[PDB]
Amino acid sequence: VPDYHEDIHTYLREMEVKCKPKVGYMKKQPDITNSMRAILVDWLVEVGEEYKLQNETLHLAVNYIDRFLSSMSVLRGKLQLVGTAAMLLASKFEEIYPPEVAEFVYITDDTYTKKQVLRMEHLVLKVLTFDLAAPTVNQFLTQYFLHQQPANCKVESLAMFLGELSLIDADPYLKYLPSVIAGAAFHLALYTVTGQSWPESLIRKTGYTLESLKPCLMDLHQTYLKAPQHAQQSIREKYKNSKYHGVSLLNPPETLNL
Amino acid sequence: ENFQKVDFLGEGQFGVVYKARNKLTGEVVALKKIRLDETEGVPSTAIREISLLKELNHPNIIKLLDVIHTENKLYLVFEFMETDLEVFMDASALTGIPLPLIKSYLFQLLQGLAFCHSHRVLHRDLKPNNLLINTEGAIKLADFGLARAFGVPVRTYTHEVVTLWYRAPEILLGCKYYSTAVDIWSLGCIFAEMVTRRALFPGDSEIDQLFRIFRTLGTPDEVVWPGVTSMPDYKPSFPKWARQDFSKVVPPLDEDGRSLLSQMLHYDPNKRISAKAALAHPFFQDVTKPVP
Ligand SMILES: CC1(C)CC[C@H](Nc2ncc(C(F)(F)F)c(-c3c[nH]c4c(P(C)(C)=O)c(C#N)ccc34)n2)CN1
Ligand code: NA
Ligand code: NA
Repeated sequence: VPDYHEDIHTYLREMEVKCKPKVGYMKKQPDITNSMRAILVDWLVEVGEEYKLQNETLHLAVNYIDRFLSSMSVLRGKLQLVGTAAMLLASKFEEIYPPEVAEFVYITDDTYTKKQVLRMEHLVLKVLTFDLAAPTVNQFLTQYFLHQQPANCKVESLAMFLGELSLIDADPYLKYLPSVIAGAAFHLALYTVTGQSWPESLIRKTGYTLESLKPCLMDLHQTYLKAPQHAQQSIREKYKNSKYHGVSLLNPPETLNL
Repeated sequence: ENFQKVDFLGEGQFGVVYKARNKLTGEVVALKKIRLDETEGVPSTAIREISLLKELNHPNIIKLLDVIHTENKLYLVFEFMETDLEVFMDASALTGIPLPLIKSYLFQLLQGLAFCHSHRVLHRDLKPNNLLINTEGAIKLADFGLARAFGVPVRTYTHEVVTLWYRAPEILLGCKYYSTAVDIWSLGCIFAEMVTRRALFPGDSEIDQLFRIFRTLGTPDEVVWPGVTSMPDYKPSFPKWARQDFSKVVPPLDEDGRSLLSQMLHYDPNKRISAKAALAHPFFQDVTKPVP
């Protein structure tokens, strides 16, 4: 338990309300769809694997993309350019050794020029008013993992897995705050692996009961159940590796039995 | 712009700083022209500095007023501060800084740091010339270009951090993980520098820096810092010096001051006092407010 852990958690809970994107934004977008967003994020997962970037960097990029698309109309031909610049900014913010721009251009396959990518960086920064330090499902998961009396490396990877799956589907996961998704993820992971439930120590810290988490859980359970069927598979693929203890291969539970 | 360049303040790697006047409102500012000159677009240090400063509204943290961003031009507009700690110490090199003002400045500085840390920001470049003083007697942390948002718990961050003289030993000895404790070391060194008007540990190299620390605090072993002998850059051949008496290292300080200072300079980062715990230290039972 580090210094300021309760203070930081309180701060993160304030900032996740202010950093939230407009829930219904894809409806107001003339040219792009939830399905096109899914392809983008999934592609961003592959970019993270190729360049050995942190989980956090990917969650921030997604938060930037969603906040940007809340404000600006984008044509499908330009959606990947927004993601490239979001990934560049997230990397600059969070990585020790961020890919250089030349490499971001390479990973797009020369769909865009160095010039376009730099300029889109400029525009994303303007649109976000340089507010890049957003709370993520990630930051909440790592907070919650300190409250596991016996630390379980398999519960942790699986909780991360479920949190990453939530990045893919704008419907329904924009409805929920990172702290609640994380709550859902942690419980679902715990229950799957060990049969335990959302600890009494996390109820106190978060003020979230197993009962208050039910909506997000019913959604996340479903996402987990149908994950092998989902069009986008980069996340299931990623979490087969030994690094994440092959948690993507675990059979989910049929009955949550909250 | 609406800005008149009044005086040049200094060129860095990070960029150029001018004292300037708003020609319409009269407000005096410091303009940081970021060195763009840019293979990679906006520098990470610029992105971190703005994003973290926009979140840090505190009396003892520099106010970012505005950001002016075009293509091939990025300016940061800060409140202008009359003096800094480096300059005030020099103009006090003989007289001394009165203890109650030292105490007030240290209290303020800890208040700013506690606020940073509680908002998951590491400063990572504390030093006298980054600690600015205004006419109303406020001292504020500035220059957040080397800062970083940090996780609960931490992971590995950049190794080349903190100016040599203010660099915590866990960084000199190449620990995987470092956190809020490295900022507290930095402040301990500065506290000691205000008292004596000389740098506590002025190394000219990494090894020389360790040795300056060891000469004063004693060479650390498994007793006072478990795990230390296992570390990357620890050598069994290190000279085994004894901890000096603090009454000799910082003469002007009372019992309460020494106790605090030694707590800020613990070798083991786990034993080392937090900014928040330090504010509740008896040394500050009689601290006074900022006054011009
Ligand atoms: C010598 C003095 C007393 C003269 C005035 C100066 N007043 C001031 N007010 C606000 C800021 C702030 F914070 F608003 F910019 C800065 C500042 C911050 N970083 C700086 C640098 P760096 C450390 C980037 O090299 C250099 C260089 N060279 C020069 C100035 C600054 N200075 C403080 N020191
Ligand atoms: Na649409
Ligand atoms: Na915690």
